[PDB]
Amino acid sequence: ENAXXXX
Amino acid sequence: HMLSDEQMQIINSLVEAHHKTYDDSYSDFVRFRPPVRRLSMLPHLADLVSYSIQKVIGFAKMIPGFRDLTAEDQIALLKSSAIEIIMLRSNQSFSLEDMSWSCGGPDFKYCINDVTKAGHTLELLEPLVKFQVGLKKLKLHEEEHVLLMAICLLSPDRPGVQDHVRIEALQDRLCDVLQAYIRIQHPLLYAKMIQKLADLRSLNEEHSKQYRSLSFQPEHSMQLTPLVLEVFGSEV
Ligand SMILES: C=C1/C(=C\C=C2/CCC[C@]3(C)[C@@H]([C@H](C)CCCC(C)(C)O)CC[C@@H]23)C[C@@H](O)C[C@@H]1O
Repeated sequence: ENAXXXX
Repeated sequence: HMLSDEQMQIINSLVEAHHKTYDDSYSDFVRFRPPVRRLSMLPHLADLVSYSIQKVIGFAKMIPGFRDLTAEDQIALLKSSAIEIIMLRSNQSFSLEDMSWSCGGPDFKYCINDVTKAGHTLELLEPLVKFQVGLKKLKLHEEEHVLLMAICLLSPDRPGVQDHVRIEALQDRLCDVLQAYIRIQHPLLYAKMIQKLADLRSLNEEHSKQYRSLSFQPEHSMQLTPLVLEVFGSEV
């Protein structure tokens, strides 16, 4: 999954 | 004895940042997993803290200069200070009359007993409540409250920080704003506020200690959120 990308 | 236009705009930016990221109605709390009273309060408080971490991220992004830092520096600052900013920002819901955090209704009123049902002991909750009392007695203006949060977040002495000089220069400018604000508005408070930052370090330590015992039990770590696991985790 696309998790620090909430920078 | 006068606040500069840039210093005034820094305060305006921070107050506006806090208003955009702190909802006094607490109407979003109904979307958390419900509180119930083996660690019955962990799901609700995990959602509460996870929700608050995302608010702290939005607040940090609106701090003047924070966006100019590298992505790695922004993440390192937030990871290390998130629990402290949450403890600071929670003073707005803390009440000396109740000695608890009141967030609109009895379902969302959190006392020490509630947090023990989330895996934490009095070794953390007692100093945390004593901290909330001492901070509440300072009667900080909203300007001082948000400046203290920005100063806490822009601390240069945090694990994983690369550009220590640039971050300290940003924090130093925030401290000069706070000192100039206090001199104008309060004809000792600054030393009291700086002391609270040292208190937050001790609370950060004890929470990290107790979070490790919590997160090392698979039955409990799986009740946390992805954001909580990443921010409070030891991953570098
Ligand atoms: C969130 C905020 C609020 C209360 C903060 C509290 C009350 C309950 C217990 C808390 C959440 C402490 C707990 C020790 C944190 C434990 C989290 C975990 C279980 C993952 O280890 C830290 C702050 C305390 C409400 C509102 O002020 C927003 C603020 O933003």
